[PDB]
Amino acid sequence: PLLHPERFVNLGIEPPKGVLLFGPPGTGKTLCARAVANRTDACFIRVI
Amino acid sequence: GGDNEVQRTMLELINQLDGFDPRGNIKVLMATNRPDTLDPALMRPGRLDRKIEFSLPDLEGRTHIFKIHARSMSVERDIRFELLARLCPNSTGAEIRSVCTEAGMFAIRARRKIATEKDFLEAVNKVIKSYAKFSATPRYMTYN
Amino acid sequence: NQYDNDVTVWSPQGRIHQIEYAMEAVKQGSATVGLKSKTHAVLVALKRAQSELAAHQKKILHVDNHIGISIAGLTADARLLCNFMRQECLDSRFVFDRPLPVSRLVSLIGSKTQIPTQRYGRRPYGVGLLIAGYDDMGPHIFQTCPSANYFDCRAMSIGARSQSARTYLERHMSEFMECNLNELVKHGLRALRETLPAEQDLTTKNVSIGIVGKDLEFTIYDDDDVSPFLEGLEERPQ
Amino acid sequence: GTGYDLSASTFSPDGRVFQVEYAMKAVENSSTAIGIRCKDGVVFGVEKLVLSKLYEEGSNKRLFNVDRHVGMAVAGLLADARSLADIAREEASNFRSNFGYNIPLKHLADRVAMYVHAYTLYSAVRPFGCSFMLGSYSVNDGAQLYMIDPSGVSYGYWGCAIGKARQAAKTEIEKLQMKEMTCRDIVKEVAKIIYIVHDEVKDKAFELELSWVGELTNGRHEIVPKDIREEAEKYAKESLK
Amino acid sequence: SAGFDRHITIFSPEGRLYQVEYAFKAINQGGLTSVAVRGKDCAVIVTQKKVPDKLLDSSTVTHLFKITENIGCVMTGMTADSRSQVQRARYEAANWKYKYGYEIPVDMLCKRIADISQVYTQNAEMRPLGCCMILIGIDEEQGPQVYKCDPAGYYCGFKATAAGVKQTESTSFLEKKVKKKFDWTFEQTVETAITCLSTVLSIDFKPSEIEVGVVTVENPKFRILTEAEIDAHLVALAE
Amino acid sequence: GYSFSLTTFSPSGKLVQIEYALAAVAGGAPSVGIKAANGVVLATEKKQKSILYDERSVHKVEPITKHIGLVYSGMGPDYRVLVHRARKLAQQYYLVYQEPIPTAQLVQRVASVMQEYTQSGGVRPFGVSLLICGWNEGRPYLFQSDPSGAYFAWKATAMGKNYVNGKTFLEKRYNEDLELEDAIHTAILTLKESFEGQMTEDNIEVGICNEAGFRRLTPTEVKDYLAAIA
Amino acid sequence: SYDRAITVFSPDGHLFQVEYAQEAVKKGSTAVGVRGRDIVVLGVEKKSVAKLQDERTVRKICALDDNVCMAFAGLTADARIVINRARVECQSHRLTVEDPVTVEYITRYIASLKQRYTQSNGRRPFGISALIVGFDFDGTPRLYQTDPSGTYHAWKANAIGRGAKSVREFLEKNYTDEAIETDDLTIKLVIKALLEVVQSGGKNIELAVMRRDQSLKILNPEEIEKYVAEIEKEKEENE
Amino acid sequence: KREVQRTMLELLNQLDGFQPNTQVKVIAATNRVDILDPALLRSGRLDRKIEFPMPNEEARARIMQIHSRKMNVSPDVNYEELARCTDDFNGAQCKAVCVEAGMIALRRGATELTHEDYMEGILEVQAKKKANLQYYA
Amino acid sequence: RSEYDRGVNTFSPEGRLFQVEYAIEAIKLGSTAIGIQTSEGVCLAVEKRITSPLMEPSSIEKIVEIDAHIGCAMSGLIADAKTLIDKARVETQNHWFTYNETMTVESVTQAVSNLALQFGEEDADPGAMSRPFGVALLFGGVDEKGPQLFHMDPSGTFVQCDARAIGSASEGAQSSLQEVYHKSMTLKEAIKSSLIILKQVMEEKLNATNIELATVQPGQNFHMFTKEELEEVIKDI
Ligand SMILES: Nc1ncnc2c1ncn2[C@@H]1O[C@H](COP(=O)(O)OP(=O)(O)OP(=O)(O)O)[C@@H](O)[C@H]1O
Repeated sequence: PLLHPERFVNLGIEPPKGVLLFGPPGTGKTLCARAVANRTDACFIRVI
Repeated sequence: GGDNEVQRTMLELINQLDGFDPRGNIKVLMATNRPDTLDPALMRPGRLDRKIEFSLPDLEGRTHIFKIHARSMSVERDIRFELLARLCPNSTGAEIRSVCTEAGMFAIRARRKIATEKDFLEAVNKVIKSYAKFSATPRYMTYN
Repeated sequence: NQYDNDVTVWSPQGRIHQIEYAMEAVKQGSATVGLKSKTHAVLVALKRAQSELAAHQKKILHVDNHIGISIAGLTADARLLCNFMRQECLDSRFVFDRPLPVSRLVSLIGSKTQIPTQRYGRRPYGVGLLIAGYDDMGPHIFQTCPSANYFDCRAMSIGARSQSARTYLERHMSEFMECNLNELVKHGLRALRETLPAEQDLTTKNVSIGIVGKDLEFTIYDDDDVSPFLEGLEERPQ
Repeated sequence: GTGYDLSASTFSPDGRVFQVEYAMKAVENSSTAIGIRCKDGVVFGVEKLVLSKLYEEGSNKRLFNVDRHVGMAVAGLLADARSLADIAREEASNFRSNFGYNIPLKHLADRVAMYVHAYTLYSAVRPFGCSFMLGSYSVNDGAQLYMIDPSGVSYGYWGCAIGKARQAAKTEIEKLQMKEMTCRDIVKEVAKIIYIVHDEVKDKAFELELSWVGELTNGRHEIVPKDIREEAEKYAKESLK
Repeated sequence: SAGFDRHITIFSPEGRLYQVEYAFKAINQGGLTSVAVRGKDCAVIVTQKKVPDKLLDSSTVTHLFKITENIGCVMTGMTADSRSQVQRARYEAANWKYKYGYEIPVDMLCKRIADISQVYTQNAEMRPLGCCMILIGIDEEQGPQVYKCDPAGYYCGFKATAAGVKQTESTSFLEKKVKKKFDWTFEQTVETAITCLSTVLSIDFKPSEIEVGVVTVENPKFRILTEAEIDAHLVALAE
Repeated sequence: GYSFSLTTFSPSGKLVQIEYALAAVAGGAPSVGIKAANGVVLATEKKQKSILYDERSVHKVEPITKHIGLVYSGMGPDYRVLVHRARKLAQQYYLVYQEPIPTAQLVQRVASVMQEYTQSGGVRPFGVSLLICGWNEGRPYLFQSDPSGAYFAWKATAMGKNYVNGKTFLEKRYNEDLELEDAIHTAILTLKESFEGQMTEDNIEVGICNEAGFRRLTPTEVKDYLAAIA
Repeated sequence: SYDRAITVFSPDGHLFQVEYAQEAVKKGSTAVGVRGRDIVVLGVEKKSVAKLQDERTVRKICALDDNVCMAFAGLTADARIVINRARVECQSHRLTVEDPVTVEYITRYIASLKQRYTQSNGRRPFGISALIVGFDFDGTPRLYQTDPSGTYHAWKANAIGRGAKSVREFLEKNYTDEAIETDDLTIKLVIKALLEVVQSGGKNIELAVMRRDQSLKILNPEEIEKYVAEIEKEKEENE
Repeated sequence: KREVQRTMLELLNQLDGFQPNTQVKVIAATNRVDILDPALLRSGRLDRKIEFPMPNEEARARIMQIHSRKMNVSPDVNYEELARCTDDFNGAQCKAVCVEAGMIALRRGATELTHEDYMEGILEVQAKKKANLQYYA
Repeated sequence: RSEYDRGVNTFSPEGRLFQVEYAIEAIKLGSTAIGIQTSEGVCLAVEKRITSPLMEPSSIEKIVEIDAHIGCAMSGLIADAKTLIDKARVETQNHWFTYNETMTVESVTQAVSNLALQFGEEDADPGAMSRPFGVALLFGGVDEKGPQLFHMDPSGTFVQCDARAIGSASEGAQSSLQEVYHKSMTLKEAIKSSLIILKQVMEEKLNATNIELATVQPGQNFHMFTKEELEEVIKDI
């Protein structure tokens, strides 16, 4: 959605703007988060 | 009301997240182990539109994870990953990493240079069929 | 919610939730369509395949010479009901020596399925049915329901992804009457196709047909027996 | 009030059953059905709703003939109603067999009512979720009309309405002089009453079902013959505009 | 205490069947009231009839039932339960007459109903049938007789009694009257009952608002009173 | 946590529901039973909530047979139930053996039927307790039975409300030997010990069990005894 | 899912109740059995007499029929009931078909009975794991072992009860065609098997030998002492 | 129900027995009203309370139509059926249904939405993950 | 899940009937079995999975003989398998007695299913035990219609399948079969392929005592376990 907003604008569809990742521990949700952070090419902010 | 401070902080957070005029370019991700405890206010879509559930990987996923982890390890090419993936019925990738490490350590203990399928299956027995698996394991003379 | 576990407890809004859950169960099956002219009742079903190798599940069950059945939902309930139906038709023939009118049969089915919604002790029958028959009053296409409610439908479709089928039937509901057998079947399976996703297409393997006419005993067509109907059908629009 | 309404066999501290109360609430949400009693006979009027436009006309009729000389109009869970009908039909049949003449309406309405009440005494079986009326006629006794509710209490009426808009229907019935009008003329009004309370905007299409009993039918219950319903329906629309 | 022993008919600390207790509140739930009195050679029952909607055959609404040619009953509480109990009472009276060959004395019938209620309360899987019953009859060599039951299975004979929402006030007034010395002639008994009901409710009811049923030694038949006669009695009571 | 179902055992002691039924019994009308030298006496308080009630309508001491009385404490309807049952049992025994039921046998049969309701299931146990007279074989008998199904054999006792005071007074007064009349005086005295309000010929019921058959006393006799002091 | 119900599955699929039932068997006194070339033997721990008690009542080895013997491990009362039913079954089978029961048939019957008790709620599964042995017509030695879950098996030699794991390992290590050459050799094998787990009790051993097709005779303690002496003598010799 | 206590007292006295004129009006929204102090509502203080009911089937379909106005929806869609299926939903959930059905359509490359897309969305929001379950033919 | 697992008389908001998915999962903890049907006949292979040398290998009965022409392989709870096998045998004999012929494979599978369907009908045959059965069966036999292979599941459903694999490790076996099978197979080829797949799946090296094999072909009876031929077959491979 951030890379190619043209497609979303074509159909008048908005990005969710927020996603909740959940599942039993050890699934890799944190792993996936860091992975996407690797290729984010933008400011990524963790929390404490 | 001992949590009043954290509660008001969370209320401010949710309000700034959505309501009136948000930025609209703030992609928020959230990782919780037990969302059931989360409040209705945050879980309600609009604030958190997408819900991505990370379930236990299936058989094929487990095979893929095994192959990904073990590739770095020094191991003979003749091992059957699919067999291992089957041997771990419902285990998260963390357990796969654990069994890889355990197999490597078993090999080291034997003063060997390459890991073999036996290393892997006894490691699996250690990391899964040794913590809670011991009930019908010895009396399997119920399933044939 | 503590008003949901049993079927013999009324919700504070005046509802029995187990019935709604049986409704969902019926939604759990695959698609199925039914049409009727003045003369023929034609019911078409789309049958899945558990795996590539296994043979597709049966969706149309032969109940009597003049009564045919399509199912959707639990298989166990379907089989139990089919046995009940068959037995009732046989008893009617034995005692009176005449085909059992469709409406009386549907009424009996409703009266039987109702009881589990009242007396605690067994789940409601979670299967939806399409009953195609021909009696002295011409054809009939009935549609039952786990709630023990049945409807005399001129053209109905039930099962997963059946909304498109119902809309198509309504749009072309006008001319289903005077059409001949071939046209009726073509309309029915065109509706079923409409239910199918964009990629997949009807094939002689995954569609079955059932026909009961004025002079035609109930007949079930599957595999190559269905090729005559399907061939000649207009190409899928894109 | 929670913790006391899980079963019909338990009493609230306030001293009342709750499952019965819930059932009644399940009937109120149903479509209306009114019945008024003229001097020579009785008339029923039901407002059936049409769904999906694919149902054959006359589908799932809400008017039944528990006996040749008796009728019944129902509101609420249809499935339950049909079950009651067969109980009624059996009940009348036994009476004729055991004694040898048509069952008086007052007695039958009692026997069926006892059945409904007995279903609100045990935790194994839920109470019925349909309220229905009964009507008949006979030279020996004259026009009769009764109403029954899930609690199982049967009072005899001059004009009754059960369903969503029972209040609006009753409100309109009061201004009619049922004590002295002929049943033929009653039909025209019943059509008007239903159409007034129909609320076309918030319910969509509907079909008007009408039922007859009286000396006009020699003490027999039969649906009002077509071309009479047509006249009444035409008049009802006219009165509306 | 309450919180666990409040769902099934089982004992509680300081033994207390709470369910049977709630049955009485259910009886009061009806919103009606009734009063019975026993005279020198007569017994009278009075109840208030409330037709709320004109579209209702007033005749069909009634709370006085004829259990047997000589034994009359008045019910209070949930309507359907009262009707069921009435039917049971009729059955028992018929069975007694059939088996033993003479009309059932009122006390024995009341006892039978009480026993049925008791067995219901002891074993689970049947609601206690929260309706209270009053019986009036004439017993040879015993004069008039009034008896009362309750869902709990307790019963007793009375000289004058009340039931329903205003039970306590009516019974207090009746006791005040009874401790006074009166002959209680038929007219006197009916006047006493109607006066008690009116004073408790403070209504000065019209002749269509209440039902009356009297049994007299001269004619043991239990006869339901008619509107004209009740109106005459009411005006006479006004003097 | 337990003490809801009459099936499960406590994690140490005994079933509780039966104890709660006993408690219900305790909070009931006072009753007194004295075994005299040549007879038995039973007495009970019978007070109506008001003057409206009829005191000649329902009784609390009833004859099970020609020579077996019975009084109760606790709930009433259960008393009716098991008095009917006891009458049935006595008649069955008489039919079988053609001889009046000896009291001990009746007591144990009644105890068996009473404990029958304490078995598993939703059937709550009796909330009443019974005292039985009897003069078979030439010596008076006085038995007590309770929901537990156990049956004792008293020389003189008092149960119901304020039974402790009655027991104290009894062991103070009754020694071993009295006739029926002195036993009656002692019994009415015991009732008065805990009885509230002035006693009359209609407040209390009294019955005797002699060598002429058990018999309930009429209001005139009980008035006479109530008079003459005591 | 949970464990408090016999007839409920679990997300994994286990029937936890029966798995728990197996623990009761696991908690009993050890038992062992071996099948010889012409002899079938079984032995039990059967220790700890309580100073002032008799012993003829405490039975752990019982004979189902003149050609079938059995020894169990688990709850005693359940064992008694199962044994009684098995005996009645043997006699009945001989009645319907006039041929003595083969060991396989009786093992199947017992397993079916246990399964039936496992079938539904309202019935607690047997906490017993028996061990049947004997000869059938044509004289073929046979040994069978059953489980509370309702499944049975055939073994050349096996052990159950407490410490059955170690005994089983020892047996599988030692069992060989040589050890079965003669009867005395099998007896000694079983004796040493039990000795490996019964400590040095020696007198805490009871051995039942069904020599070919004569009868189930229980060895006199003196004979067991003799065999123990022989085992110890051989052990000394090889050392 | 101390800084927060002072603040609520401040607001209360500010709105207590004052501002007889109607020139000033305020609206206070509460996610849940059981922790708000009873002094707030009182009688002459905040007596105007507007309950917001759970959107009904007709309301739900209307909401989906409202949010789907911008979207390219094929006329075949039957909002009534979707509302019938969507039980115990709110406006936010309906908006999510619409947007996520649009996302499904985009994922499969469809130019316009379709009833099946809305069904898939409804199944997804609850995370039901519809799949063939065997023993259901 | 979120409740609704405590019985088979309660649906779920999504309509699913738990206590049946769980029973299906139960079979997942049994030894793998494979069945292949070709014009020449039906071949069944199973992994015996022995545990202790002492136990008689024959006692671990994984492939029973329903009738001279019908053989069965099971993988799940043993007791349920035994009950179902007994029912199949009894009903085959009854059909032969009444109609003097040999019952079809489909008829036998359906007769067994009718018993497997009656969880809680409350008026079922003595084989109903409230809970569903926990065994999946494979029936192979040659009847009037040729060779037939039917698969069953605890739900009561049954389906014709030309090639099938069930039990633990069923997924990989199915994936392999899906790409090795072709309609023109020969019984020898089918057996060899079944063994290669099976050994590729099991963790233990294939041995003559590890597996059990059976075959039913038109001319011959079912009663051919290839006993002591397994050595030959494996060593050719
Ligand atoms: N293919 C894989 N899929 C998932 N996890 C994997 C995979 N390969 C390795 N892992 C490991 O699985 C672990 C899963 O942990 P995750 O990233 O979820 O954080 P966490 O500490 O488990 O937090 P939480 O328990 O809340 O998820 C990671 O440490 C990751 O390295």
